[PDB]
Amino acid sequence: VDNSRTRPRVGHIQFLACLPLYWGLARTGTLLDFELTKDTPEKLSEQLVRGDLDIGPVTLVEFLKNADDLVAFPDIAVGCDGPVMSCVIVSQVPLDRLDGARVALGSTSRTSVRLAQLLLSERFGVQPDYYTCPPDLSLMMQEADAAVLIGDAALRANMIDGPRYGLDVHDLGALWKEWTGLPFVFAVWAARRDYAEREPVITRKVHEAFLASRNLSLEEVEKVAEQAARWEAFDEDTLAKYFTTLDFRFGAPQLEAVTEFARRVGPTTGFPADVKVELLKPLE
Amino acid sequence: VDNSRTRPRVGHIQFLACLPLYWGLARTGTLLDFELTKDTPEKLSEQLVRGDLDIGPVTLVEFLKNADDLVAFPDIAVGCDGPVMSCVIVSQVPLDRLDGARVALGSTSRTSVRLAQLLLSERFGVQPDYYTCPPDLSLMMQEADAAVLIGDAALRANMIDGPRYGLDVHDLGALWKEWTGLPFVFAVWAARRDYAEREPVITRKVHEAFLASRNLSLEEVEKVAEQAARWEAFDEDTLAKYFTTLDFRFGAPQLEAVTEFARRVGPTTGFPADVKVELLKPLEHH
Ligand SMILES: C=C(O[C@@H]1C=C(C(=O)O)C=C[C@H]1O)C(=O)O
Ligand SMILES: C=C(O[C@@H]1C=C(C(=O)O)C=C[C@H]1O)C(=O)O
Repeated sequence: VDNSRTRPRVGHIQFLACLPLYWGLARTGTLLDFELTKDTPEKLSEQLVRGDLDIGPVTLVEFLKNADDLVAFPDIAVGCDGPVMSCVIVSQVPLDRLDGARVALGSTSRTSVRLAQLLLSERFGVQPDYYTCPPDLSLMMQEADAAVLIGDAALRANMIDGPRYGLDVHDLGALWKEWTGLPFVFAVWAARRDYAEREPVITRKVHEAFLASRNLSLEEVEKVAEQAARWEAFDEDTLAKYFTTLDFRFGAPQLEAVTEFARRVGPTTGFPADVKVELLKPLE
Repeated sequence: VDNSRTRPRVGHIQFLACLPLYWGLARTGTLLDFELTKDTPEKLSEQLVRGDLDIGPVTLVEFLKNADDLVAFPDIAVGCDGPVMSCVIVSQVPLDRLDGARVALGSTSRTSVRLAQLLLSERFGVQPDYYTCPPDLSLMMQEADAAVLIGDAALRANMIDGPRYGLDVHDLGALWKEWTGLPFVFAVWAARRDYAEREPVITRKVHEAFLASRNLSLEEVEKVAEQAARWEAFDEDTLAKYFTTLDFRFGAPQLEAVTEFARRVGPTTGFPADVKVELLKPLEHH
């Protein structure tokens, strides 16, 4: 019987937001210590929660709903301080005209949808008739007055589709910053608690490899954008701006934002307003 | 509509035999120009043939059965010149006692099983009662006199299980070399013909990236083995020996071996004995 140690099963978001990180994981050879799974953020969160992955990215709302069973990695996340560029509301009308109007939500999102609902309700005071559908701006603009998008589709609406067709594109990160002054965190990295307790060293090494790969990707952001631009409708300058506008930090100022967002949406989303976020503790 | 160009869909064998190549694809950043799929060699061959992949590894028999629709990459393959270490016959008896005996074959193989049958029949003159079962050396040795294994399971039988339990392990690469003097090629890399003709430059760039990634993996074989040993029952020295015993070349001497193997098995395996292997042509420069 082969009872040798097994690589951690690690998730990775397929969107452009984590393409630089994938570059870093490959350049550092870290990928060869992982058994990697690429998918959308809602699927990767489902897999980690049910046990098909050991470590991976988790959209913030789903982490908070499972905070007792997950331990978040410090100092890396998918966030913003101001505009995030790839989490948007695309609207054919001013936001204050969306009361009772139909608004399409993308099923790939869990956190951005709730943030958009929080802003429209508590900041702008409109209660749209929401419905969820696959991310497809052209279809959404035919059936609804506004749509919430994330990932490459939102980035495409922001940088290309919106300007071409004269559609308003509201940046969810900017709207939150205007409303609260705070940065925002859309996804964190976490280990299953049972895996973190069974394999403390592998969990710590995976954490440190993510930080090393993240740091390298920010040093080589221009290389990453030049290569990625060859496969996208976005050009090199647009990708480099996107990669540098994203905020991958996860320290005290970012946890402050998570705390307040959880407090405002918890009682209407399925977790306590004062939910505890457990961070992976470093070695003494 | 997003009509931008799309990355080639590229397969990659999950076995240890192609782990150094995976290291090179990652270190060179080539992976970020691929949409990669990792799987077993028989699944990756099915996907490429049916159109779920554009470029990828193909076990030799399946390539030969689809040679009209595939274009093989020159100068890279999975092969040997002598022992391959990870394609074996594990037997409790001398091979010449296998006539009418039970021999278990692993369904993960297409080329190694036919090579083992060719050797047992045409070199040793025995006609075993073959049957297929999942790769499980302990189970196979309980129900049969011999078993054919590939991949990590065969390497495990060769380096660990065989010596521990006193079982003979015959290297299919060595047996072929003894019989013919020739090296052997178990798998090649190929593009779908329709993809190669639709995207000639992406195809060429994928080919060149594989050669660059292969070259780097042989330069850094010790690094690769040291890292991989932490996740395997094999130690660093065993993996480094394995990675350097494998032969990743695919030039004239290796095509000579493919030609002769195809001639001996073609008419009983599903392709002409003189099947034509089309290689990706290099660009002429004026
Ligand atoms: C920055 C982004 O935020 C995303 C928003 C998420 C959500 O709303 O559930 C999930 C993953 C994040 O990557 C993006 O998708 O580009
Ligand atoms: C070198 C090897 O040869 C393998 C043999 C093949 C087959 O028999 O179908 C397929 C892929 C090769 O990787 C190995 O198993 O490691």
